[PDB]
Amino acid sequence: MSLSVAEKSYLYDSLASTPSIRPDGRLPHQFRPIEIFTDFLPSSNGSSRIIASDGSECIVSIKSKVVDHHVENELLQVDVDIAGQRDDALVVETITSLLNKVLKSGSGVDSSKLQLTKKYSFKIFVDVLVISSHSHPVSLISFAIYSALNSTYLPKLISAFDDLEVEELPTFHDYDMVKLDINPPLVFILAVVGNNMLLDPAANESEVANNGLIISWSNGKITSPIRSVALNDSNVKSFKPHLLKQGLAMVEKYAPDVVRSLENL
Amino acid sequence: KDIEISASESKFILEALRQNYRLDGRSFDQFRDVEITFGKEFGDVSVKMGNTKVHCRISCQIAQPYEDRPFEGLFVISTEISPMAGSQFENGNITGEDEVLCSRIIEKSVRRSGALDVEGLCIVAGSKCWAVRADVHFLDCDGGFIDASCIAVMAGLMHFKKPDITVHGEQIIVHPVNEREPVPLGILHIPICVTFSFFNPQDTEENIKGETNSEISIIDATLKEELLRDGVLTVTLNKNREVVQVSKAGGLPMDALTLMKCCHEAYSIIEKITDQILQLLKEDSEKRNKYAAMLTSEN
Amino acid sequence: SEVITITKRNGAFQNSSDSQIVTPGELVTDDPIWMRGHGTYFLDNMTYSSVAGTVSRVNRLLSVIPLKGRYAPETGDHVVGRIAEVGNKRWKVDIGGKQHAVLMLGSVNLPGGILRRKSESDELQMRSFLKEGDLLNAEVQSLFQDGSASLHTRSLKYGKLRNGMFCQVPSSLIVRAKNHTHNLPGNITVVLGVNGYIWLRKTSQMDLARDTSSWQIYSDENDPSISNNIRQAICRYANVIKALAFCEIGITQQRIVSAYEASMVYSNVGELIEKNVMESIGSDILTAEKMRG
Amino acid sequence: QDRRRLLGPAAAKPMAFSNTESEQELSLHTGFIENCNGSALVEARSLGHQTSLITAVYGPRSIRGSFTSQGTISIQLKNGLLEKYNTNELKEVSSFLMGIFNSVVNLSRYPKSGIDIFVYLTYDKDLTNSQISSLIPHCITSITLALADAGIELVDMAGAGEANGTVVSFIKNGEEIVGFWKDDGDDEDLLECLDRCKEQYNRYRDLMISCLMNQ
Amino acid sequence: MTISQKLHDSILHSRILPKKALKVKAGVRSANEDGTFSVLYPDELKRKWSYVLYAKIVVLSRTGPVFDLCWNSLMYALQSVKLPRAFIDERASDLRMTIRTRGRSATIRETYEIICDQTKSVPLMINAKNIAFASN
Amino acid sequence: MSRLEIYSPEGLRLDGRRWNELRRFESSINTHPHAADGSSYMEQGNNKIITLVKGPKEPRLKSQMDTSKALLNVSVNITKFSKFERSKSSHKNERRVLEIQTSLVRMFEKNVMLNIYPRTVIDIEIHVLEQDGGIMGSLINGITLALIDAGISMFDYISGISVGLYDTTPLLDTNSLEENAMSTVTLGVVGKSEKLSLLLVEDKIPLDRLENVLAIGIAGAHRVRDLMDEELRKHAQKRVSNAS
Amino acid sequence: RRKRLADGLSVTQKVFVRSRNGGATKIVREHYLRSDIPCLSRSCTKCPQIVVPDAQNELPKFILSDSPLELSAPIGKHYVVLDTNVVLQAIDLLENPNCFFDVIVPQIVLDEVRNKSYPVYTRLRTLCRDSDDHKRFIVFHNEFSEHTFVERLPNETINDRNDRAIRKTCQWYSEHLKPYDINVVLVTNDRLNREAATKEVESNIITKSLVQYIELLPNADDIRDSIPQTFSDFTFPEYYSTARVMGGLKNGVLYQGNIQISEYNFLEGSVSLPRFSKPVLIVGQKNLNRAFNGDQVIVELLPQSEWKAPVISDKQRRLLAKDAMIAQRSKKIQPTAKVVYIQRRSWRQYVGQLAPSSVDPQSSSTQNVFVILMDKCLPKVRIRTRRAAELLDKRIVISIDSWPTTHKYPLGHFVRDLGTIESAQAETEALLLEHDVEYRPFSKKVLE
Repeated sequence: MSLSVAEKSYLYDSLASTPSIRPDGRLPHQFRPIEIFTDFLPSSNGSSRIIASDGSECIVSIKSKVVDHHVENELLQVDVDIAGQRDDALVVETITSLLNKVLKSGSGVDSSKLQLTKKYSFKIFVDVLVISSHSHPVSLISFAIYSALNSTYLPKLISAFDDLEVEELPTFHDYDMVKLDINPPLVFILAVVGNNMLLDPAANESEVANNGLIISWSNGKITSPIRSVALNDSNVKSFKPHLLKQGLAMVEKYAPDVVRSLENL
Repeated sequence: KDIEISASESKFILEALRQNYRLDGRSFDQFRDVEITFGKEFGDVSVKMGNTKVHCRISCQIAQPYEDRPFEGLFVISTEISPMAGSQFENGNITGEDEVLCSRIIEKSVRRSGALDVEGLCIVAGSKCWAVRADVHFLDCDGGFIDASCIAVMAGLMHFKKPDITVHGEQIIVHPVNEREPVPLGILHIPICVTFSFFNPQDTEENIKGETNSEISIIDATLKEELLRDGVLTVTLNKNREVVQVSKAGGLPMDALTLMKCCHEAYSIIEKITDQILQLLKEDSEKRNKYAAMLTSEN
Repeated sequence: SEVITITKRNGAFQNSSDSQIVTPGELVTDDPIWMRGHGTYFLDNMTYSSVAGTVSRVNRLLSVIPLKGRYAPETGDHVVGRIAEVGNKRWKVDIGGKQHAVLMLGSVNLPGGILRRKSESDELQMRSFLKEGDLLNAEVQSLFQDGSASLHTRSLKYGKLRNGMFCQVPSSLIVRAKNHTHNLPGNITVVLGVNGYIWLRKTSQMDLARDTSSWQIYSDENDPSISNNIRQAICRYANVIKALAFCEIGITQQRIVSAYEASMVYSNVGELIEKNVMESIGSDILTAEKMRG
Repeated sequence: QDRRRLLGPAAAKPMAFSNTESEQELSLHTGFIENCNGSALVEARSLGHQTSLITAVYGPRSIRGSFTSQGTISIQLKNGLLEKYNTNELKEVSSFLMGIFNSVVNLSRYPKSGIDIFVYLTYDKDLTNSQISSLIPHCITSITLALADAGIELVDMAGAGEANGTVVSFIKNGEEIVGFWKDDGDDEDLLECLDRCKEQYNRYRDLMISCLMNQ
Repeated sequence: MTISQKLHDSILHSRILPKKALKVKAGVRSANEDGTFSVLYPDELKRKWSYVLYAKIVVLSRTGPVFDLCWNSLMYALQSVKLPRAFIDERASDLRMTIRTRGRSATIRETYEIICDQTKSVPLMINAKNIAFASN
Repeated sequence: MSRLEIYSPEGLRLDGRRWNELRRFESSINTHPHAADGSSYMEQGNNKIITLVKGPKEPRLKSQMDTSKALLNVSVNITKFSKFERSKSSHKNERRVLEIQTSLVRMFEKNVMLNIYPRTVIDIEIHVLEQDGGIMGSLINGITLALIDAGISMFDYISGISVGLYDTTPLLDTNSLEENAMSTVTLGVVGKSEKLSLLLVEDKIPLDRLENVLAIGIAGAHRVRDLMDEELRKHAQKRVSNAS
Repeated sequence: RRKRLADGLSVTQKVFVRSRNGGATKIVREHYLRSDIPCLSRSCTKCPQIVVPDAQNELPKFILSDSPLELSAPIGKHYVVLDTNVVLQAIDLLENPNCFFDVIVPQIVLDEVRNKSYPVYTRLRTLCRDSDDHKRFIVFHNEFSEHTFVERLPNETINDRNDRAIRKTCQWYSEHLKPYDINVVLVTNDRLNREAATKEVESNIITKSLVQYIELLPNADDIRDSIPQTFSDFTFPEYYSTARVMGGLKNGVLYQGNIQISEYNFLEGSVSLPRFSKPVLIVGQKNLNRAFNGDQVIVELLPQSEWKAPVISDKQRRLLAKDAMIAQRSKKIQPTAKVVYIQRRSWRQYVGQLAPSSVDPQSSSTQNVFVILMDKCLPKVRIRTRRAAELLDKRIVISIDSWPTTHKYPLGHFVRDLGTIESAQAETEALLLEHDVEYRPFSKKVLE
């Protein structure tokens, strides 16, 4: 976006109020209303479809594949597409490289649940198509993936699983699928204005910020990867660390309520 | 890099079609005359239709096949335009559209059609095969390139021969060229493409809701002819009367009944020219062998 | 007492006054007596629509008004421009329509007024008075051969914005009236553009002057004295705009007042974002439309 | 393959092999590249791990795009000889780089002017018998010295310190933090993660200012 | 794009390198008693193998023509190249595999993956009396 | 040799279809109001496409600008999850795709009243989600929505359909299984007419069927723009009845 | 679930996972039901009301007569609907000219054959089109039929819905054939499928087995020897499982080709492998493992303890397989192999002669006989049969049924009744077919 300077003061004024004021005037910890759809690409292991309030729009697909889990290290791959942009661009690649770290195979990912045999397992593909964004889109994108993993079924093993001696070629039933049991993580976008910390920065809120954060939630707690993150670059200011220490529980005592709202079936 | 023509000149040709004239001196449905001449090398030929000049080259070498079809050899056609043939063109734009419009045709005209047996490139399965190469050069444009490159490649395949081979596991014995003869190649069918060139003398609506078909179609647009045409269509056929490809990718709207009526006239054209290649391949090789008769008696 | 609306629906891509409604490619008639205007093309009799829209028959004039499209600029209209670019002595500025408007160099109110006359050094200061993205009040003068039109500020009343906040809507729901600046209890003022652009700010004295210094017409300053009771009252008028926009409501100045007093159920201003509650207040006014007038 | 380079015949392959609190240390040098206007040289060696890298400045270069009020930074991370970090792994750091210097550089001093930053991850030993995360803070130091060499308006000698997979960047002698980076580690080790980073920052900035003021 | 070509050209025109210097004499890693490995190396002489070498030139602070310094810097790198000891397996597990045609079949040859030693190495053989230097 | 059953002597296809039958055909209008004024969704069988249109509006550069008419950009997005087997590499400059990017332009050079939209840009965004064969004519039917989805000036409906040939017998509305099984032709058909926008043949075709083959698809194509029309109209009624 | 089209027409998704090359490849298809499904018979007057032409503009022929073989009430007039298994067991019984003139083929039954055997699937494809005035075979596409289509029930295998749909298939039939009192007879061999209709679970349906159908023919004596079917000194081994041999193929463990079992030595044979030069012998009766000469089999090498001089891991066998090629270059001690799986039987119809020892003169009842084959290399077949005193001085056609574990000689059944031994006409006949000579007259689809 390109906004006007006279706003930019007032916007930086009103949000840095000590009784802090959002432009939509939510409570400082609120998020915005969304819509969450899945299970609609029946060629896929799982699908996902999520709708923002500003009309930002993405769909993440789940295709699987059986693999030898010894010859390959990364058992889980993320691949992202933003509409309107080159492969070479920055915001593409960082968000792309991020969620790989977020879903490292034993960090918050329980790859034993992915394990097929003593020799084989499941290569998965987090495949992402963003129609539109007006935001630093990332914390939206985790949300559909969380539902996408909660909407993913996998075909059932028939034969045994010890292929060291006998080296059997594994066999699946043709109708019987089982849901992937998984504890997927979540990601939250933060922003620091003055002495205030809003949750779910909208694009106007995202513009005026001094600086912002990304905090990895998993397993009912805070975890890594955690990055301080610029939104604009015309208003980048530093920050007291207790404010950084403030936001963590500020996330955390409101995090599972968002989770339980989505842990709701 | 832009060709500039007056709208006065635009109406002029459009009038000439409205009185059934065209500037070259051909009929509407008449094709240029083709000069085919070979260089000394095998797979060497110069092909010329009046103003348009082309040149291509066939070669082959040793490589392994893909994992994809581990049975079969390797083959691809390069058609890189040089701005030598006209100042319109970028230095080797493989990403221009008209280039792709030259590309995918010859891609489908040869590779997906399969005039050439790629399985007859298998020297040894999965180990060593042939990598056969087709570099197309343009020399000077009056259009008909995609018909010219249709011909000149298929001309080149019927003149290339590959040398002699002997296998012992890894001991793969490529023989000297002059002791053991080079061996020509296996052509399943001979495709010939035809450019069709389209001219609305009217507006859009008299093509759209004017029920009266009134649209002139000609063969082998010359350069000035080509710059005003309204639709683009190429069909390709054989001697065995099967249709290789058709491509009308948009442009002017166009009656179906015309197109069959168009494509029948293609058939009688391409057949005569095809056999003209066939004699000249023989006759040059006859001239090769008569000069081979003029060599061994000489030596 | 929440954070986010998370309601779930899984297993689907999607949840799934009479006049002529015509399609492109469709014949209207072939009476030759009719005249052929917008949305219409033809071949000598055959009256052919080109959009999804309505047949308009005006007394011998037949034309097709569409339903979907960008904002149509017309002269004399009161809209809001966001500054796109700066040209030679020209500016480019978004309407929201098809193209930018243009804005001559001397088309603007000078500080000090006309006593400040022309100068060629003014083009050395185009960026002084104006720069990108900024918002203002503009007056639609006249057009070009295509349908692209231009602007100016022939009043003190037109000029660069401050003292508030922008919002935007579809251009359709904004109703036409003989007036466009409106002043609302809460000491604040809506500046409804026609094109779909909406600026709020605090009521000025010049606003107060409408119903009973000059060197500040390119400032980025506000009134420094801005209460939160101003600021939070802005947001309550802010969401109810989008409430009517989500509810597809023609804007009446009174309906906003009716929207505002109906919003006095909820003091939690952050609760003014709910899909249902906006629709509920949207349902309130339409029922309240079935009493008065 | 790639028609623009010499990559050998395709069927070859590279050669293969199989199996048959500590101190960090610097050597910081400027003024050795005549293409640039800011250069900086960094040696690093720590306990199994020896690292050398080059930060290169081009500025202020003209911008053919449009008007801006102020300056604009551009940062490149490129593999050197041996260690090959992943492509998408690179630019994430480049994203993390730019955020800190946008609390450093007086861009308002430099309208319509560009900043080019070339970082050459030239050579690294890791002889130890989040591998990029161990090299973050040294970049910022390597950039700051080169940016002092071009003499650009910088608010602070800002630096980052490292504590075991964690990177925290400071200013004001550590009294504020300007850049935060965290990988896996412990939980609520943050308070110790304040400390060991801070003192390395307290070490490093003194090493930096020695490199220039004594020259 | 000129440079890497131009070097390679006169390196050929230097005639420095007979391909005898690329001839690799691999060993076989004898799976010996109680689970130990010694690589039987033949010495002083069925497939063959060949080293193929690579270079990379990085150029910093270009102040003029570069080609002579491109030349001469390579030359000292050339003399420092050790040839690492390469060996194959005693009997590699990666053996011949068959592929079925539409009625026929063929055999993929056995895949003996050459392995270079972690430790041993030999130097490089040079036509040392042709090692040039550059000057503009 | 195929171990399966192409077309029954009892007249049936894989799902049991006749040779003159269609898949389930579903469109939608204004699928994304917050995104662009052209937003339309296609389901034709399992061919699922999101279709997006931007314009008529200002260019990014004054170089890419004309003082006579509009421009038309085609951006095709084939996902790596579009098929059963997941494709490895990306497609964004694949020469197969660029052909279609050329193709839809020249197909739609001549419906748009180009002169009455000068100095402006039309961008057409494609999102191929689920792929079911018949892929070419699937696109065009999604296009014809999306231009009307903003109500851009035009002449006519334009219909698209791939129709295949098993040995003697035409097959309206083939799938990708049948596509790899036989010879197919796609037709870009304009309105109610007998004039063509797109005509593309890859496979090898005996000449003599072709007139008959071309005579097949029109009745299909006319039933296409048929089913597009009312489906828009019942949407079109839903506006003003609840707008007013 | 399912959805509806405006033509009253149904649409739903049948979806599975392709297990090819061990992959897990999910495959989804849409599915249509129609409501114009013909019952294809003479007597019905409403399925000929819905028949519509093809692309070649033809309305086809409704050939199953009003007049079947009528039987003892409560059979009366009846049609026959089959099992795949009774076809898989008795494919040649179907080819009797003397009987079975009117059979509906269900679509799922058609598919399991196409799942099971390709050239057997040819024969049903052959017979249905080459149905005549006498014998009439149709294929009812019941899962294209709306009124017979079923779904996967919860907690179900694919086998359950197979039997249920066939049961559902028969259920519509008599309902449509109530107006003409031509019944429909469901033939099976499955005892659990012969259990659920004992209570007559939903349909008052004709569930008879083969013999339970065969015992109701007027002429069943001629055909009951075409019904398909201790005896132990040791136990023969078995053939490896599916995942074992597909797990064996890629690793270079297993090998296939063709085998030649000698006549001068019945218990010894070699194969010609693609990896191997010399003919690799397989020695031992257990190692031949009850396959016949000429078949496509899958073999494993034997250890050097069983190699011949004229472990658990496959890590050992491959290194031993390299030692085979060393021993192949020896020609002094050369390796032996054994079969572990059979790639394909080269079975067909077979003609031989019986043993006079196997037959009792005084007996008239059923008895074991062995057939001496015309093939010298292939062993005798125990035939449990009645009319052996007839057929002893007569030529016969059999077909091999199976090989279970115990039987040293396989179970097969007599098929075609040929004629007298060294009569010129019968010895003309088997001289054709055992030399693979076609002789049958040109059928009804030929003369068109």
